[PDB]
Amino acid sequence: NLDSKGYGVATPKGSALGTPVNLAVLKLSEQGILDKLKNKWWYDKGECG
Amino acid sequence: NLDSKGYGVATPKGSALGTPVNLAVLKLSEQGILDKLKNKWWYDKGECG
Amino acid sequence: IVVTTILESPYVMYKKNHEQLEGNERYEGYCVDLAYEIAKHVGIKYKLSIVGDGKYGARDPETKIWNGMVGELVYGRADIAVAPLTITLVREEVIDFSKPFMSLGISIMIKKPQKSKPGVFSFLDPLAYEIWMCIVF
Amino acid sequence: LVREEVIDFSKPFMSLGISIMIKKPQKSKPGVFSFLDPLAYEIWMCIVF
Amino acid sequence: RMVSPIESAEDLAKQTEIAYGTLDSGSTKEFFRRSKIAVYEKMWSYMKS
Amino acid sequence: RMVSPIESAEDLAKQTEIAYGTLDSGSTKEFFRRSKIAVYEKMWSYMKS
Repeated sequence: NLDSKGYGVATPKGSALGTPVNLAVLKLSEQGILDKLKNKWWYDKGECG
Repeated sequence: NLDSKGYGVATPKGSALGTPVNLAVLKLSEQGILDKLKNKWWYDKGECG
Repeated sequence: IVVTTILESPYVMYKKNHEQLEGNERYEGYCVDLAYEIAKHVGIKYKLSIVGDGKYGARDPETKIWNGMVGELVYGRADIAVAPLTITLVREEVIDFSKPFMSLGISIMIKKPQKSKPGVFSFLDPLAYEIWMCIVF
Repeated sequence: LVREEVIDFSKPFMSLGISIMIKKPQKSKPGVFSFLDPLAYEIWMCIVF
Repeated sequence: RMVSPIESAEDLAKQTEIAYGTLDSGSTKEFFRRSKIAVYEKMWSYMKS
Repeated sequence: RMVSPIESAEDLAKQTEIAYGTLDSGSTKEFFRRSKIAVYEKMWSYMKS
């Protein structure tokens, strides 16, 4: 990659769901769920093999 | 890579420097300063050719 | 809880029979699953929404009005946006972003290399040109 | 996740992951008389005999 | 001399030039639907799609 | 064995036979326009002209 960017889960400023959503994302990242979803939706359903 | 992680600038909870530091890091990222520093300290000073 | 999103494969997709389906059952994709998991972890009831104008979000230089998902979040029309919304300084100044659930960057796409039609003098290819020259010498 | 519960992290200023390091494969420099390699030394000697 | 025929479910899952399927509304279909193994999950995704 | 002619951005910059581009208006174009790195500066020079 020529640069580094990231996708986030946006929330309105000051909302109470900000911290819970951030921690949920971190949990899913550490549990390998995000990698599992990536593999499922990019390669398991890929038509090239 | 077998997983995806990131390095971040830490701060005490509730500190006044949190948002300024976050915005500063984002601005550096968008200006290419972080990539410039990494290239400087990894490859410009690289003993290998 | 309203979960604004943008229809963009594989993040959000319409099921083969979405006409007969209603509610969250209509959609599928990476971000549908991500929203499901996030709701499970946070323990909330959520409804998926597709932003009307189908834009990630930007500030109008004239009216200074945010559009897209960022506009929905800014003006209280949505509670959360589970979508491939890049973390940027301008957006981060008006909303809160979680840590990157996906890391990406600029990359190069090229057509897959394919066997090329043999050259006219490809019969000389087994040996290097220097070998042929030295053979003549 | 454990750290994020006690301190505030800015956005990642550098992404990384788990990767594999291996000794770089030594470049192959053919010997001057490597054209004899297909047959064993004893074969050449017995051919001369 | 290097040709190797299909010899497992992994070979079927990896390739794409040979289609595969199973009796509709049977025990095998349920097995593939409920499976949590990576190769069987991939096979289920392929057959469903 | 099939070898791709390109394996990095430096290879794109050096060569001239293979053209390259981006969207007419997007984040990639702005990144290249604002890039102060030599390689990406040269790539932007090529693309704009």
